[PDB]
This record gives sequence, C-alpha cells and structure tokens, in this order.
Amino acid sequence: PICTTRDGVEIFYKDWGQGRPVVFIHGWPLNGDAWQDQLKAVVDAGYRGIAHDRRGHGHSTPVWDGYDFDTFADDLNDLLTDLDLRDVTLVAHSMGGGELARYVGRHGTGRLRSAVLLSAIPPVMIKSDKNPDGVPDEVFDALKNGVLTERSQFWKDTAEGFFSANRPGNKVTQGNKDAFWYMAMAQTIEGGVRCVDAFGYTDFTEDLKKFDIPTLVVHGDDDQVVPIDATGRKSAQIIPNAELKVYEGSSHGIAMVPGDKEKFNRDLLEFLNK
Repeated sequence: PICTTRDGVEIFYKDWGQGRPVVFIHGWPLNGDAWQDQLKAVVDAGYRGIAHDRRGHGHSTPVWDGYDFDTFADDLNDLLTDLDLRDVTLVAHSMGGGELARYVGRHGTGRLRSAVLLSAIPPVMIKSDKNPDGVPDEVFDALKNGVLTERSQFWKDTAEGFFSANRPGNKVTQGNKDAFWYMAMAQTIEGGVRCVDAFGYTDFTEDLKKFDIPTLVVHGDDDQVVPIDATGRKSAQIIPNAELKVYEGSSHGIAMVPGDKEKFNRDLLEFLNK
C-alpha cells in the first residue's frame, strides 16, 4: 500500500495482520523487504507488522531531495498519523535507528509503547577526539566513492562486510548476498550517497535523552559496519532504562542471516510483551 506524505511523496509499505502495531524501519541501502522474516514472526504471534520503504528506496518515490533525518522522521510521522497507529513498537536497524531517534526528538512518544534499536547508529558514528572508537572519515569517503564509481559491483563487494562473510564457518548464503544486491538496486544513486553523509555525521545524543519508553538495544560484536563500542554500548547508557543484549560473533545483518535471525525473533517477541 501507499502512504502519501505531506509533500506528495509516495511511501510504499507492507501492512500485515491485526493487533498492536510493530513498525519496522530498515537500514541502508535496503528497503522493507529486509524485514520479511520478522514481519511474519510478529504477525504469527498476534501483532500487526508494518514495514515501509524510505523515500528513494524500494517502491517509494525515487526522489532527489530530503535524504536527511528530519525528513525521514516526518515521513514516518505521516505514516503513523495516516494509519492512526497507537501503542506502537518501533524496531529499527542501522541508519533506521537515526530515523527512530529523530522521530522521538521531533514528534515525541505519545503514539509509542516501546522501541528496539538493532545494530543502530546512535549516538554518533564519526570518530573524533571525543569518540575515539568511532568510524574514521576515510571510511565514509570510501562508501560514497564506491557508490559513484560503479554501484552494482559496490553492493556485491559491500555485502561481504555487511554479513561478516569473511569469517570461516559463517552461515551466510550466496542467496543473502544476492538479495542484498537486489534490494540495493532499487535505491536511487543520490539516496545511496546522501544517506552516508547523514548516517556518518549526525549526532543523536540529545534525541536519545528524550526517550521515556522501554527500549531494547541489540548489537553484534562482530559488526563491521556500525562499531558496537561507539554506538550500541553507548546508546544503552544514555537512553533512560534501556536494556542491552550483545550478540557474540554476530554481524551487521542479524535480521537476515540464518541462526541469528531466529535468535533476534525470539528476543523481539519476548520484548514485545513489555
């Protein structure tokens, strides 16, 4: 289905089931198909599962502008308002965690019950003297140059790090890598590069302090994209009352990789009863 935003943008989304709503917010450079395993899991447990495609991704309008967290959060606000959703759990992966954080910062928690941050970017990714465990600027430069040099090959090469597929004995399939590429080919090239600038450099520390709902932070300690020590370990300390679950040996692609995705589904379903 399509939600038309305040600006006339069409946001595509899946809306399955009946019950309290669980809204899933995907990472770069994918789309709501990155959550089909979790959407089935929550609807089979008696929840309504919704997953939208960010502007410029999947089947949403291939826009030029608005690749910034304030716009992503307002687009999320339009979807929650159009469907008049209440008592919602927002579940976000990777840069989707910035959309979730900025939604709380801008619109508050009146429609929300709880939140889940899976392998998410808050509080801030960029390395500096204040954040010595963050990601160096050269990495973000390299991501943007990869998308501009030849994006199709770049997604094939990036899938290796995304799933930590360099680890001997991993459970990542060739299919996982092919599906990563398939989802990424639907993203605009401008969303490809502008999202890097947004997720690398935006600081969500002040938004995190406004959380007043139960929050679960899950993060793998072999995440080669979003470093656990700079992000998940810190957001769990800033968000009031947050719980942290470290997934030993897990990559950045926990929701899609065999074995890890069942562990996450089990944790998510336990948390949803809160």
